[PDB]
Amino acid sequence: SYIDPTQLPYDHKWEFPRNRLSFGKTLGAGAFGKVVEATAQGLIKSDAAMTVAVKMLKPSAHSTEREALMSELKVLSYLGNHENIVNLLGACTHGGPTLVITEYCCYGDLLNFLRRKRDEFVPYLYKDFLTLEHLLSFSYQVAKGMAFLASKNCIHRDLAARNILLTHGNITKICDFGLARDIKNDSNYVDKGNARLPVKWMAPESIFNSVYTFESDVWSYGIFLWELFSLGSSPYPGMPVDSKFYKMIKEGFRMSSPEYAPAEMYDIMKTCWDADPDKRPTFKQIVQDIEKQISES
Ligand SMILES: *C(C)CC1=Nc2ccc(NC(=O)Cc3ncc(Oc4ccnc5cc(OC)ccc45)cc3OC)cc2C(C)(C)O1
Repeated sequence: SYIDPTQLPYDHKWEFPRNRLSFGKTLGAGAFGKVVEATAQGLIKSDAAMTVAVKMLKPSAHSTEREALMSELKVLSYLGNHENIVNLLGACTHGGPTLVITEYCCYGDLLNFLRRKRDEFVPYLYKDFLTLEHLLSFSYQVAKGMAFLASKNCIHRDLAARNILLTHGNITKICDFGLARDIKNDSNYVDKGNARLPVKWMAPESIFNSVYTFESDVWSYGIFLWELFSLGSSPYPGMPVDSKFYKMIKEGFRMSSPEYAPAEMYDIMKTCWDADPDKRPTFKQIVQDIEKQISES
């Protein structure tokens, strides 16, 4: 980590009264936390109600998870607004357990969206079919959001389609479900030491040395691109995470192109998976490379 979230300040301008929230359905839940849909009255100054997403801890949570939710709130507050990041709207740190209030993204996580849209995908009307133009736009927006996070000295550590949200106008927003994900029952997380980690998305230096950098997030972005252009398929299909998997990645085995990736997008993935972190493109370089591909299209 480059930044210390605990030394980050918390602006009380974010403070929102919890009695002005009406909780609805659970959007996501893990062992210690959950994301819940809510209606916030008096969030908009004109007295119009609005839908928000609220992250909070369950009574099952410990001191570690309580500190983690406060650190998460300081980090979100520090970042500020960006179009490709889930935006903080408010919080409640007084009169009860910590509540983190963000904007609500109506289409939910990108992975589930892609899987639902898989069968009606068109490479090139009212029906709202998913096209190659959308996948290229999602690639671009995620690289833009990640370029912004890197400029703010943020290392995500869990960049994957499951941590990307989709909202109005095909706008993608990077988020981090964290504790509001059931990692114990998610097959995308594997037991590694006394941790349950997303190994198929992790750079070799993160797997073998527990090192997380700007460059290890680029590797995960390469994996994200593979999920995107395979329309939500799990990476390294038919390959379980075992000693052979670790050996193969260390030796240079890399996934072949997903079925719908343009050759120029597969070229980005190959560079994101370079064994040498210094040879990987930066998110800024990726943004410029995709912008160019979008124009030429
Ligand atoms: C720098 C260290 C990088 C960094 N860190 C970081 C940490 C923590 C977060 N938190 C969240 O994103 C919190 C959060 N995540 C997801 C979420 O779920 C939502 C939100 C909106 N709409 C949703 C709609 C759904 O279905 C319709 C389902 C879930 C939804 C909510 C939420 O907080 C309420 C983020 C970061 C980032 C990535 C900024 O960077």
